Amino acid sequence: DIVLNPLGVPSRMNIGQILETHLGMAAKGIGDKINAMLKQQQEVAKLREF
Amino acid sequence: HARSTGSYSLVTQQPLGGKAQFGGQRFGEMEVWALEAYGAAYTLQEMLTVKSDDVNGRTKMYKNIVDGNHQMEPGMPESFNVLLKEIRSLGINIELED
Amino acid sequence: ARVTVQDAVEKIGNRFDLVLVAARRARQMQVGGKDPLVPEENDKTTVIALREIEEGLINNQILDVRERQEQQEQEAAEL
Amino acid sequence: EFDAIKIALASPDMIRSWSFGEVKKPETINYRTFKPERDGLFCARIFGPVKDYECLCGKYKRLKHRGVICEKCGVEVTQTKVRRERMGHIELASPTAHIWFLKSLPSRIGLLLDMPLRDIERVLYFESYVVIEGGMTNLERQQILTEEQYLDALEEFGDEFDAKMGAEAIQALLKSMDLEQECEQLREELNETNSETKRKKLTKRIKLLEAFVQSGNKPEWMILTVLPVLPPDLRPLVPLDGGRFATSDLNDLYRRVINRNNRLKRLLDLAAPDIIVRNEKRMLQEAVDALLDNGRRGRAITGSNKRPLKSLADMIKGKQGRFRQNLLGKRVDYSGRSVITVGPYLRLHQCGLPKKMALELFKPFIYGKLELRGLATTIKAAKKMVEREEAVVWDILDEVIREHPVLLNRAPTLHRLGIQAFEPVLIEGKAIQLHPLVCAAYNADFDGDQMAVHVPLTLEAQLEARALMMSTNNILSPANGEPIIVPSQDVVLGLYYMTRDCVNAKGEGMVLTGPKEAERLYRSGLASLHARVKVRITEYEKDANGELVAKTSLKDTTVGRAILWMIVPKGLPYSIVNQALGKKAISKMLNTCYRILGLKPTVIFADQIMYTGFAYAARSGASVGIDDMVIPEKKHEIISEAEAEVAEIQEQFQSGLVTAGERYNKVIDIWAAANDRVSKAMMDNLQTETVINRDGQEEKQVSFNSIYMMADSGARGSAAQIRQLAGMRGLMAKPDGSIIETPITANFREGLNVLQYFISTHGARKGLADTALKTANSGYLTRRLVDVAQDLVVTEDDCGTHEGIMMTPVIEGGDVKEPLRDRVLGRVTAEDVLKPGTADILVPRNTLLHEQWCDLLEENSVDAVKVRSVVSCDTDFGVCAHCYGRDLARGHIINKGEAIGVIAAQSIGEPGTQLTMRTFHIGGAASRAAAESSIQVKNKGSIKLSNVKSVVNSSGKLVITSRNTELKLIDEFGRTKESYKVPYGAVLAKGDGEQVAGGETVANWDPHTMPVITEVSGFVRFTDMIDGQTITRQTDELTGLSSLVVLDSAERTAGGKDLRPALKIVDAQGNDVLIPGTDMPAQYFLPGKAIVQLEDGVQISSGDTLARIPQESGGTKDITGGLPRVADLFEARRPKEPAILAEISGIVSFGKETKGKRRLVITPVDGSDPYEEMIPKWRQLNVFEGERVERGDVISDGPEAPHDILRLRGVHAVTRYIVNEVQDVYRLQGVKINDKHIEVIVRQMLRKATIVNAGSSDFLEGEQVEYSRVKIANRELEANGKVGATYSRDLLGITKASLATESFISAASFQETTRVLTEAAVAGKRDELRGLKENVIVGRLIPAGTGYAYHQDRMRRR
Amino acid sequence: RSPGVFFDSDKGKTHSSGKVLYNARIIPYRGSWLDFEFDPKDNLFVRID
RNA sequence: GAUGUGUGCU
DNA sequence: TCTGAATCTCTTCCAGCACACATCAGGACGC
DNA sequence: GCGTCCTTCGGAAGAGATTCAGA
Ligand SMILES: [Mg+2]
Ligand SMILES: [Zn+2]
Ligand SMILES: [Zn+2]
Repeated sequence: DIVLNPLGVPSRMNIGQILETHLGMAAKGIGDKINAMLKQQQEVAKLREF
Repeated sequence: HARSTGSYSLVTQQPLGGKAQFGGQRFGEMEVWALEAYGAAYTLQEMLTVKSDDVNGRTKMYKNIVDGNHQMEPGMPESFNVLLKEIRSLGINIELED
Repeated sequence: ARVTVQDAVEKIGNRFDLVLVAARRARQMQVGGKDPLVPEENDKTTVIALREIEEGLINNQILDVRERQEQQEQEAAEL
Repeated sequence: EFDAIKIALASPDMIRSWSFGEVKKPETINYRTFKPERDGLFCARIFGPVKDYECLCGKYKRLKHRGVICEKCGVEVTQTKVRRERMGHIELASPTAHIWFLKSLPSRIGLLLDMPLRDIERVLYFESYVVIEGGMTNLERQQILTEEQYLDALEEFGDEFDAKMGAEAIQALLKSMDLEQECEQLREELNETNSETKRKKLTKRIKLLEAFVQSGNKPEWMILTVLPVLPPDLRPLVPLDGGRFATSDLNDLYRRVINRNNRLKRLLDLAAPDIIVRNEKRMLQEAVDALLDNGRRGRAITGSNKRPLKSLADMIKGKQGRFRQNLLGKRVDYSGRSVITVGPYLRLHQCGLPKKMALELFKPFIYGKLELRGLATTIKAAKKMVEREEAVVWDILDEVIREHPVLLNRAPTLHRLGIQAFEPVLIEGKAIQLHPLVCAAYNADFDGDQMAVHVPLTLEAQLEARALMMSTNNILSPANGEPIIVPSQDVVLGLYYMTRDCVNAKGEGMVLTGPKEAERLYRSGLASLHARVKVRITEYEKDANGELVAKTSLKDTTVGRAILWMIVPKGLPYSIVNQALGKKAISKMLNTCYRILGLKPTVIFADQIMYTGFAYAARSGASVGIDDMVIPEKKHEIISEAEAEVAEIQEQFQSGLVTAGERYNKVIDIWAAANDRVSKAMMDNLQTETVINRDGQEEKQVSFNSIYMMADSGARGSAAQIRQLAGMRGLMAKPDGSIIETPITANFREGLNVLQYFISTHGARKGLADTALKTANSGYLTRRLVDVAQDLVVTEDDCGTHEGIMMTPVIEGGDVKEPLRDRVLGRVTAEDVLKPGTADILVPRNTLLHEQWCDLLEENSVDAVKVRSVVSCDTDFGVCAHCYGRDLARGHIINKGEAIGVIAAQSIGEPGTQLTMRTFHIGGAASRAAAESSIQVKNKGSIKLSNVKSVVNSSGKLVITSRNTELKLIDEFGRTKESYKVPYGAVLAKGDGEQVAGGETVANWDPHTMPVITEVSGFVRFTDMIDGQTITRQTDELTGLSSLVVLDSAERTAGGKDLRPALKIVDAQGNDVLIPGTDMPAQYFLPGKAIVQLEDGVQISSGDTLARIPQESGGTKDITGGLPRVADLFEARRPKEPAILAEISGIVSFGKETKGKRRLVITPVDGSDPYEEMIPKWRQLNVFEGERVERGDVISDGPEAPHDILRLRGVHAVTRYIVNEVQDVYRLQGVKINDKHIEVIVRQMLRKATIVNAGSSDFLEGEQVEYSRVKIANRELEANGKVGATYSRDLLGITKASLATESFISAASFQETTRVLTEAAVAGKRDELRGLKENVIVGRLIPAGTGYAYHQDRMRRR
Repeated sequence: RSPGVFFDSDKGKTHSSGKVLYNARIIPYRGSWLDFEFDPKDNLFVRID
């Protein structure tokens, strides 16, 4: 959805954006796993475990 | 924002300031230095007379531009007449010499 | 049909007299009915004046002598 | 039309001549039907009719009655625009003092009547009397009497003897004063007196009197009798919503003045008691003084909410006056404003105007073309058609905009490249696209900033925009010969990723048959971009006389370099892309391409470089993750070791071995040691620690770590940022200057504690505030520089002089700071240089040293040349082209008629502003140097010392015992290759005459704790030092050893001020020891903050540390703190402790001892000997009674004053000193400025010359008159047989050198408008509209560029 | 600044010789000020407003 | 039109 | 006790452009 | 509502006015 510029990270040391990027990628991965396990009808056991 | 020939101020016949009213961007004191550095005298002369304080030259330039003719006949900025009157309002006497 | 004018500056070497010469020529080509000596390519008068400068057949001396021979022809045309 | 402007005082007759009526009622518009009152401030009878061509009563309505005057109300009918060109006047009841000529410092009335300002003000505000025409009494014409003394005068001298008060008394004094008799009496007094202070006072008064007599002015005109009023339309009362009116201030002040004047006139006829009418006259005087210049008195009057309203002077002076707000800079039609975006598809000469903005900008052109094509009929129809935005107005807009350039200007226009001209390209949107290359020149990022687009209207403006201001003609920075359109931060990364090799490939050993085949191979996915191949290439070369001869070979390169070579123009050697192209490499590539091929191939090359950088940067995906910032593994180990050392030192502190001094110093130093070890481990693990397989075994290479890639390429980042990301952050100090004991050991790859972040916030906030509230001074410096040098233009071609300054490479402590090539490129030489085949010339006398000749001198290893300089030029009112040098924006001589004085001022003034608005880009790091302590000679060669005084020590080695010692290394060839500036107290390993091998010291010293090391041995007795009064003594009771600390001028006792702490040396018999060869006793003064660990009456050696002094040399040394130095040099402030020089050469001696301070007399061997100077007893005089001193030799030590250098060592020495100091300040920050600009500013500083003797000329004796007039007068007189006038060049700072110019308009528009206009009006000065600011103000063509020809024709027509 | 008394320093640049003065400002919540301060000649000068 | 506040890019 | 040198006091200066909003204009008294 | 009217708080530098001290 958006293509930023890498060179804006090292000169102005706001490394928090890259860590937020990685953490948001992990969060969206968890959300995608939940959405995949919820799209095909699966019982509450697998969802609760995950 | 952009501004062609529009509305002008009252005390000095300059274009208004701002986007709310139809106003033109200020050609500041630093930009005049940059125009002098290039040596562009005609550009500077049009910048401070014919699209600015001058009244008769401004209308003549407008007619020339919508006449097919790119030519300016500037007079004197009205902000200089304002300065002369404001100095003469004191005890000083400043005037032009033939 | 014009990007930079370095060669035209080489033709008349002041870079300030070039502006005045091109202004005189372009004003003659715009207000006056005078015709360009090079084939115009849907360009403005200033670009054509600069290009005629770079073609070599125009300068301040040439403009003055052309204007003066036109003036003497005009004076003789009164009869 | 006209050619000059004259300014003088206004007589009441002239004021009545200006006026058309006399306002006598304080009635504005009547809060009713918007009609002027009968005789009010707005009056149709006096100024003019309100509506156009309509009489106020309404008896006439059309032009058919123009010129006639009505009968019922008597308002003449004409255009309504005469309401802003016709003034009135107020007949004041009593005379009133003009505040400008009362409080201008000096008060003109004050030194014209020879009275103090207090007495004249007391008279002028009705609190004392003054005596005019005392007569047969003992009261003088200038004596001041109070109320009771006037009562005594009336009872004791109740004759016709008169003594008035108020403004009328001063008017009578001025009117009844003769000027010629007073002037000749002052001449007699000056010629008969002998002192200097009264001489200055009398010459000031006689200057004022001669100015008054010469002009047509009158002293009695300073007191107002008629007060003119501003025209109504220049102080408009605009009606708003409601019955009220605008909060006008001039109208309110006029209301107050007219009310008070009418009240005074009423009371004059009512025969009111003298006290009441006196008070009312005082109130009228105060009101008039408030109208003229409000706030010049004690308290200013205010209209509402205690806001001081603006008087007439308040709208002529200041930043919001008619000069700096409406004349020097104006709001401008055909202008636009919007946000900018990139759009890298453009070319170097194009920008993107929004389609809905160019319709508004080029609107009259659209009207004209529509009327030409017949689609419209009148202006109204075309206007309606355009605002309706039909289907054909876009097809007409594409014709008015085809080749009509526009000017894109960013808001802070620091240097002249901030305004450039682009050919527009219409786009759909609302953002002005801007070519990515020119962002460096504009300093325009794309994070929300806007640019202003202007439309050149006339034909000449378009031709100037295309020929001068087009971006394709601005590829060279006017500040220095470096290119300004350099790839920045993405093209650099693209060309660095493309032109780089790793030891492996998709296909490595394959051999290619051309760059085209290399591109075909890469795009097909058959070989990686970083292969190591042997491609066959054809590199052209123009080594002949402009002929391109090709040579094909087979070079070992990469695929990426072969691809990039395809866009390089024919004419460049191939050893320009066959490397790892960073940013300096690309800049040098563009510079060489511009110097070799020209301008058009350079523009084409820049566009192709940008395209192929963007493409192959996108095809690389050079991201940045969190694994790229690799923290070195040996980081917490270093932290543990350093913390163990810190704990050991902390424990030792409690043992008493180390105090809270050296312990703090060593703990800071060991933390810094750990910092550099961690950073070195990080930067050794980051780049070379990348094991890759050769396909036979492993080996190392340069890393592809993306952080290191964009740090090495020079795209964005530096060593500091990578150190703060992967290593440790550093030592963030406190705002006061105390470095924090525990530096931040965490970086922005791990976290930061709740406390380390708060520590960093101090530095971050100071770095953010420094920009915001300290770019003002750096932007005021450039304004002063522009205003002092606005009137400099190249008005000749060759002044024809053999003079000039000497240029040599600058080496004062390290390697080559700037080689000769940088310091001499593009500057015309003055004398034939000689190779080491001397008496054989190498260059002609007046040849421009361009690039070829400038490397033709490095081949011959030339060390010094004499080149023509701006400061030493000879032409009048200008600078000849040859005396200037290269244009620095084009590769040739500067063309005649160019305003170099502004190109110099902007170039000097915006490394400062740019680097102070960018301070917080690096954060808040100190960036302090290492404060080195050893001198290691780099090359092998002879050693030579100049003006160094060294002594013998216990070990027999020479030790520095001078303050201005200079160590220089000279190689075996015979040239200076290295120099060193060692401090006082430096020990030496080798001396003079013998060569020193490389890798050993020649000079060692301790930077801290400078000593007072002696030269002769003997016992010590403390002279003029007693405990408590001048020194504080502390003694340990165990060992009983004394320890004393000296005091400064602060805590020194009032009775102890005359006490001078020092040290004297005595022998065993108590006699005074002597230095060998001299008779000066060993009286070594002890400066402040000195710590002495020695005892009284002990034996010492010769050359031992007598005392130790802290140096307190701690500072960031950024361009924020580090640029009052530039302003100090330019304004030329005398330093706090100036170094005393010698005024005259000859034999030196000493005169009257202890005349308050020591005295020294210099007696020439042959000439007269009147010179004696009283040297203060502070510092040691380096000259004794056995040497001969030449003028310019330093009697004392310390910083030089940039007036003594000019007076004694000449003009070349002072201009070289200023250039060297300013250039050192700038080079400390890494910014580059060519010295021509600083020399130009120096020349503009040197324009006032003081006359010594008039000779045969017409100049005065001590007058400070402009240098050009003196020079032309001397050239005219010496052409005949008469003798000239001897002068003396004076140095004025850029503020005073601008205030004291010939044209009063420039000084009035620059600074101190009141003090300049008052002096010009008193002196009756006559402007000439000579420079550039005057013509800008008036509204004419400047005599600078394309208008220089017009101004030359105008001058030659008369 | 809270009403009360603040003994400032005016350190450094005053007197152009290095002698640091001392001042004692008495700021009330409402009313006039009572600035006490020293002199380079060791004299106490009251300064009302 | 002038003040007062807030904000953007240097 | 005349007169340079030091000191005290008053004035001038402190960036460039732009945008948004609000408030103001005599308010105190006579009718 | 219409309408006629009489705080203090920076700092740096420079000029120009006063005072010191000293021969
Ligand atoms: Mg920005
Ligand atoms: Zn009438
Ligand atoms: Zn010259």
